[PDB]
Amino acid sequence: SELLVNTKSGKVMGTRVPVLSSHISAFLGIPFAEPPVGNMRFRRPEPKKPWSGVWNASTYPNNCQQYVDEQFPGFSGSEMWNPNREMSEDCLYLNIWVPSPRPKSTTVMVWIYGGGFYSGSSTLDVYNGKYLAYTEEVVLVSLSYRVGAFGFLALHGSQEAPGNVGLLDQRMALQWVHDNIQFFGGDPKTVTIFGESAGGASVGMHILSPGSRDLFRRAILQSGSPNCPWASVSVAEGRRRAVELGRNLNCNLNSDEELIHCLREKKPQELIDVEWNVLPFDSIFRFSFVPVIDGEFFPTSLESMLNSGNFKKTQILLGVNKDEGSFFLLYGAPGFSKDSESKISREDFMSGVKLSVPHANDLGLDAVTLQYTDWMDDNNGIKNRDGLDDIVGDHNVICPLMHFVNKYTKFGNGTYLYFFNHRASNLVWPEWMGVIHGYEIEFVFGLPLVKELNYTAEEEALSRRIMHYWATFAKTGNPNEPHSQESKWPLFTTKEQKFIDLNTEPMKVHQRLRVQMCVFWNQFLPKLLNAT
Amino acid sequence: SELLVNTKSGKVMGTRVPVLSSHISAFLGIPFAEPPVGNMRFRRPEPKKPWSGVWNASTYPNNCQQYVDEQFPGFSGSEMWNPNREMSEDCLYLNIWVPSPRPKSTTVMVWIYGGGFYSGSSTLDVYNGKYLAYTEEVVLVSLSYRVGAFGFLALHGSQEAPGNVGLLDQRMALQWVHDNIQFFGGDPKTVTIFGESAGGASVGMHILSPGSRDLFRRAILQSGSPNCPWASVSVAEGRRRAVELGRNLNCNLNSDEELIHCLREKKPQELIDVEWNVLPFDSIFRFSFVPVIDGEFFPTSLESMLNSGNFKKTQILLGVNKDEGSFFLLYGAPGFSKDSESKISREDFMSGVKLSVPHANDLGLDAVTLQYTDWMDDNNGIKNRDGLDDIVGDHNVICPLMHFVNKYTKFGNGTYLYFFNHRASNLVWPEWMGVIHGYEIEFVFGLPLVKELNYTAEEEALSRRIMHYWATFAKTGNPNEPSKWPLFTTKEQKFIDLNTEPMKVHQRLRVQMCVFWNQFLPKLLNAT
Ligand SMILES: *[C@@H]1O[C@H](CO)[C@@H](O)[C@H](O)[C@H]1NC(C)=O
Ligand SMILES: *[C@@H]1O[C@H](CO)[C@@H](O)[C@H](O)[C@H]1NC(C)=O
Ligand SMILES: *[C@@H]1O[C@H](CO)[C@@H](O)[C@H](O)[C@H]1NC(C)=O
Ligand SMILES: *[C@@H]1O[C@H](CO)[C@@H](O)[C@H](O)[C@H]1NC(C)=O
Ligand SMILES: *[C@](C)(O)CCC[N+](C)(C)C
Ligand SMILES: *[C@](C)(O)CCC[N+](C)(C)C
Ligand SMILES: C[C@H](O)CCC[N+](C)(C)C
Ligand SMILES: C[C@H](O)CCC[N+](C)(C)C
Ligand SMILES: [Cl-]
Ligand SMILES: [Cl-]
Ligand SMILES: [Cl-]
Ligand SMILES: [Cl-]
Repeated sequence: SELLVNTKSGKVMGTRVPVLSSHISAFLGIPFAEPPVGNMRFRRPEPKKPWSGVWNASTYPNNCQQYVDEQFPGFSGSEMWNPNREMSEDCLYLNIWVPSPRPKSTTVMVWIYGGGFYSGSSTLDVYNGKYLAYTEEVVLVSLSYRVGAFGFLALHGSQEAPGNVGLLDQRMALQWVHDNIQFFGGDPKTVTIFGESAGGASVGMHILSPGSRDLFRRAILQSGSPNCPWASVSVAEGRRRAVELGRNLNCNLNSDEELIHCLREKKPQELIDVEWNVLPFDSIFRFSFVPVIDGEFFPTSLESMLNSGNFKKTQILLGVNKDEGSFFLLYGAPGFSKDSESKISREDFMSGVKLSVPHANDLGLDAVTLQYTDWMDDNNGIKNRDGLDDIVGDHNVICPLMHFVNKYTKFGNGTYLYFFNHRASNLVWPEWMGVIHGYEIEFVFGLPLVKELNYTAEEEALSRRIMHYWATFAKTGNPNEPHSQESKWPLFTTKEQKFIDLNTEPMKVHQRLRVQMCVFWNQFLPKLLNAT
Repeated sequence: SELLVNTKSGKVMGTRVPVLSSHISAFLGIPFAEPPVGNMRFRRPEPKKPWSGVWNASTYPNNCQQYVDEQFPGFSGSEMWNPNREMSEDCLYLNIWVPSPRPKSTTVMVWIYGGGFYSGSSTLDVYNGKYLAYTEEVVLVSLSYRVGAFGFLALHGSQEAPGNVGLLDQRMALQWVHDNIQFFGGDPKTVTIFGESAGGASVGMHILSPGSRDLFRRAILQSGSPNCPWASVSVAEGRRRAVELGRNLNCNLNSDEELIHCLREKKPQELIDVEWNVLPFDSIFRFSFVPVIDGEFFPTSLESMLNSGNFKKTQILLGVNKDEGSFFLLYGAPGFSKDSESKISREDFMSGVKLSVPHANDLGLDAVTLQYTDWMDDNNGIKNRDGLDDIVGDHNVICPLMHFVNKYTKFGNGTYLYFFNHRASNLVWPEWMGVIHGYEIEFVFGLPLVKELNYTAEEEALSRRIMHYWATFAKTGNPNEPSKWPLFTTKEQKFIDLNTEPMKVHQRLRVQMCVFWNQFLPKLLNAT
């Protein structure tokens, strides 16, 4: 019985799911931790205790409690990222797709959804793992972790709300794959962890954290890295926000114990409703509760760890999308609209930069402005719009990732960098937004392979080669297949710093992805803000 | 006689000179002040006392005492700027070229040579005023003024060496023209002063000085403005440098009188020998003795004066050359040579910027570096060379002039801006230096009009339209006669290229870099 598997915690019963004229096995909603409810809220996850009988694993599980986006009701472009299942604090489950017949000991890929650490689900349609697992014959795992206050509230010192529990939820799911995936036909010695945005930052954090290192073989980071400005906060800022949350709910602030006890008596939706009120300034691409540099999950500052090579040394494949910042400008910056060309006046441009670099002083602001302003034509609405898009994307995603890739490669054993710049022919978002943050995921999971989705033939071929790059990399540590005729994705080296564009046109090799801007963001601006 | 003129100080006998198969009158070496020698060194100029008899004005006068460039002996490119006659402290004279027959109340143009305030002569071949005076039929005057310590040693408080005497010398020459040009066929009410580099900065300073304003009608500034970073120092820096001069010569530094008396006993060449030893940093495009903001010649800071509109309001015609910085990189920056392409390594680039912005801190240097480095190819020697070239030109000439043009236009009565970017065909300097600082002068003075100089027919035509723009402007306030050189406005900020090709109108001359040098950097250095 392919569907009846017995794990270390009890038996589980999957289901036969159809896929591209064929079929595969699916195990949906398998628990890997105890429900972090009641007195468990904010606390480190605990291993799921053994159960008797057969666990029905044929339906998706609940999604964690989170802020839901209602900016555009009925609009698929945004609602495809919202929970598609009932939310509940009892959400620590994982899904698995296994080729049929069951492989013996094949490659395993574990997906970690993104969503700024304040949202995300393992059950979205865009994350349906059946297409990838089937086409590349890999065992695909989809995990989950607590988001928002529930997974990242941090009061350093306390053991009730220590912080980073969401990262620990992820670790426990990987520990489960390590101990049980063999029963599903996967080789636990060859597991690749891959994620996008907050997911990509997570993958990068496991690479740095000593406690996660032995739980996976290789890693793929898509549009996200550990050192991003939004991916973490100090213990001090974490406490400030934690104490600010209590104040917003008239909580007793006399002690961590009383504060935490107060926050535990509250209903999920009560914490969520005030979540954004704890932020330092008016801003965009900034999230209230994220990982904290505690000295535990993270030994020392992320920067010193990268400079000293204190991290798992292996092969990594990572990259970014052409327009990482448009999605966030649309939601929180003046002048942007989904139903318009969004030409930004000079006044709105200024407001946007302030919004994008909230931590900067007046001098740092002038520096940013000058760096992205064409003074021969400053009132050009289009240049001002695209300018802000580049600012937001470079500061928050692209440049932090380049910093990471350059630091990593000095110690790693094989780096591959990509630049995704293909605008899907069926995108429901406006043309000015370009290649949007997160829209490369549908190609990674093979959505283009299904006819009724209406992707072009060239997009299907692109999807097929991207999945092949990902899987092959997962299996061997090299996205290329030896002695093959197709163009080769070259290694990224400290010297030549090569990378390829990922699109429907023949491969192109480039060098130094946005070096000019990243020098500004990674070297110059910090020195400037550090002055006084 | 057409050559014998009676001025308010005495008679002068000129000389009939040949010019382009014709002739004109020339009155060379006319004294406009008393010889500033002996106890008069460092002191304000005093008017030339009347003389009996006829003053022989047939030959050029002596040039003032100055540092002489001996970097390239025999090489015409550098020597054409050196004194072409005996140097002496008694050097306050002027030259005049009058068309023949003597016109009536015609337009007058007064030339003020450049040279960083440490050098220059009115007698240089390239400043021969006969071609311009004849061709455009104007009375051309070229004056002289003390340079170096002799003309700019500043010891605010003292009246034996108060500072700015070189500018005061220029003022006395203009005053002299104001009272005597009429006797030469010139119109004292229609005088245009023009000069290059330090000469351009001087013109700008007269526009700002209350005591100079009534001495001229219009102004032309070529590659220089009063606000350039090298054109002036504070009273404190002036005194510090002055005292360091004494120290270098082992002078009594107990008081100003003692210091001055000591410095007045030294031979001219002794001072000149240690002149460069008083600069505060290792640098380029920086000079020891320059004008000082004393509160007298200059009421308040140049900036506050520019913002409040406290200055002469008239028409101005100013501009710059395409490669203002190459000449100074060649003399003081590592990696540069006259006999090679001069590809600049990365290390030399870094050395260069530090040399170019001596006052900036490390953050400021990184700012300049990032602003001029193409990181997709930083080890490119040609790009590093051109970057340093632009750095020196933008910081010292182009951007300070643009800041001036924008401030002046808000209160002025007409601005005309130009960008000179034509490379002379007979230039003796290497190609990497491009359109060099000061080489537009030869075009302004009509040198291309003489065959023996081997210029191209296209360049001669260029020289003719430049001389006509300059002259027509001087006489009406508009370079165009009734392609038109558009007026520069606060709104459109238009300017024209000046070359052998049909005119082209542009807008915002190097606005990107000048926003960096006029707004960002200043603010950054003040904050850190
Ligand atoms: C498992 O759940 C699915 C979906 O409701 C159902 O079809 C199936 O019969 C269940 N299996 C059992 C017997 O629990
Ligand atoms: C990875 O490590 C192996 C063994 O240490 C070495 O042979 C190989 O060259 C390395 N690969 C890269 C690209 O660093
Ligand atoms: C004026 O001086 C020149 C040069 O010394 C001399 O040739 C000329 O004869 C003098 N003028 C006269 C004729 O007195
Ligand atoms: C110059 O001033 C006159 C008289 O005030 C004025 O009529 C004219 O418009 C001004 N010209 C310019 C270009 O400012
Ligand atoms: C990243 C900040 O985690 C953002 C991911 C957001 N979606 C919309 C692509 C899921
Ligand atoms: C200006 C700094 O006064 C420099 C003038 C240089 N020459 C060589 C053109 C005289
Ligand atoms: C990234 C995102 O759309 C933020 C959610 C909107 N606010 C901050 C207004 C609640
Ligand atoms: C351009 C010029 O001759 C610079 C002056 C050179 N030193 C300092 C050596 C005297
Ligand atoms: Cl970088
Ligand atoms: Cl001749
Ligand atoms: Cl001589
Ligand atoms: Cl105007």
